Amino acid sequence: NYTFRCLQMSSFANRSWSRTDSVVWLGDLQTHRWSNDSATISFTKPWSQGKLSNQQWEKLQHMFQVYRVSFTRDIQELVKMMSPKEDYPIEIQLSAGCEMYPGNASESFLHVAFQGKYVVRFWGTSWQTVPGAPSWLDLPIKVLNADQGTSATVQMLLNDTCPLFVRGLLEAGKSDLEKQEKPVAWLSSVPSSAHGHRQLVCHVSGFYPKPVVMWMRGDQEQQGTHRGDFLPNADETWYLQATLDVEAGEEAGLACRVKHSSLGGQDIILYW
Amino acid sequence: QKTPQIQVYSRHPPENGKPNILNCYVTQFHPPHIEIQMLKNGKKIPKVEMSDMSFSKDWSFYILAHTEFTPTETDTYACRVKHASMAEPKTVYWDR
Ligand SMILES: CCCCCCCCCCCCCCCCCCCCCCCCCC(=O)N[C@@H](CO[C@H]1O[C@H](CO)[C@H](O)[C@H](O)[C@H]1O)[C@H](O)[C@H](O)CCCC(=O)NCCCCCCc1ccccc1
Ligand SMILES: *[C@@H]1O[C@H](CO)[C@@H](O[C@@H]2O[C@H](CO)[C@@H](O)[C@H](O)[C@H]2NC(C)=O)[C@H](O)[C@H]1NC(C)=O
Ligand SMILES: *[C@@H]1O[C@H](CO)[C@@H](O)[C@H](O)[C@H]1NC(C)=O
Ligand SMILES: *[C@@H]1O[C@H](CO)[C@@H](O)[C@H](O)[C@H]1NC(C)=O
Ligand code: NA
Ligand code: NA
Repeated sequence: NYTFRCLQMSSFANRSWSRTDSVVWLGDLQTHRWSNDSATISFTKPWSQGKLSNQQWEKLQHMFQVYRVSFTRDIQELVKMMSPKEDYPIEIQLSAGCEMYPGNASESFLHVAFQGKYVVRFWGTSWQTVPGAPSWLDLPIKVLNADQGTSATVQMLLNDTCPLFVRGLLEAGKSDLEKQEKPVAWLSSVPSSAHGHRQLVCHVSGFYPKPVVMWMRGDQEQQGTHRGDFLPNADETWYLQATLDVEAGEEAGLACRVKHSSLGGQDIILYW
Repeated sequence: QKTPQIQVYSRHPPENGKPNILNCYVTQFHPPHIEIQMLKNGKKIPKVEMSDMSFSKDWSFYILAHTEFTPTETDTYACRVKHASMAEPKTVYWDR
């Protein structure tokens, strides 16, 4: 049950300066990078071509090469006519891909944002502005919707190519996608923002996959445990910390317990 | 415009005199143009590796910087970020 997403980031600073950079993710592993500076899409995994042949991959890449140039020109052409309604600097983001479900199912998506805000999607057979998008987009979107060759291609990419490609990645990327890396944990403390307190920190690093942490007094979970966000390590593992703000002397008897799929029933328990 | 949030953390449990990796994770910013520096005792660390720029469901950008380091009792580490949302560079110190 994975989300596959191709993310494009385009910056237009003026008439003469633009760049477009992409990254692709299968769940939380990066499979591709496509820099503005590169002609070709780079694999960031051995299995990034999935089960497509070299011919199929070349064709898919060619389509995207044509697209990247056509995209940049269309946007700059649109900035010449719209001036000075909207002008530089302009940021555009696309997020396209599919979500793979229980055995059978799959749903695809293509979303576009302008200046950090969701404004357009592809839906079924056409481009649509979302409710509340700025009305000057209605004409460009009409012009784009008149291009039936683009619409057919995007339909093929979303309905067919996207779920096809991902099935192959899931197979060819099995051992990375199902890898198990063990958390290592440690305890520290830092000054509290509350007087007469210290903040105890349980750090958990190097674990994969993401699901994973509680401060404990014996069997009693400490409901003051404040779990932070999942932070990435550079080696495709995860970091998380859980804090507990404690009165001085109340510190004794506290433990941090960690459960993770990779430890196989055998929790880490550290004592303060 | 969105202001970057900055978090600094080590890969491995710190022990003094043991090689380790220091991470500076920068999130929640817009636009994507940004400058990130990691500092040791107030001075820029020359070789810092940068992940590819990416973005979240909410459209805000994120990027990971990391560098090799070996902590000691007296060395301080930080991550400093320059971005158009903030008049002043934001610095976050690694804890202990
Ligand atoms: C998607 C999942 C794919 C499966 C996964 C595969 C994974 C492989 C690795 C992927 C790495 C990919 C990184 C990229 C990620 C981004 C994916 C986005 C993909 C979506 C774009 C695909 C368009 C292909 C068609 C096309 O090229 N149309 C062109 C060219 O048109 C001519 O040529 C074609 C065929 O050659 C036909 O002959 C046509 O009749 C003919 O006119 C058009 O000029 C079109 O205008 C390009 C631009 C379309 C587009 O963006 N529109 C986005 C919406 C507009 C922006 C909205 C917001 C906005 C902001 C500011 C101002 C205005 C609007
Ligand atoms: C791609 O899939 C979409 C479904 O998401 C198809 O669009 C539907 O087509 C039917 C039957 O032709 C229409 O009556 C529906 O209204 C469309 N659905 C929506 C939500 O708009 C589309 O035809 C498919 N394209 C290809 C080439 O297979
Ligand atoms: C366009 O933008 C780039 C990047 O910000 C800048 O360095 C360049 O001087 C600008 N050029 C013009 C003609 O405005
Ligand atoms: C991005 O790539 C295009 C097309 O190759 C190039 O002409 C452009 O100058 C590049 N932009 C930057 C900022 O390097
Ligand atoms: Na690119
Ligand atoms: Na945007």
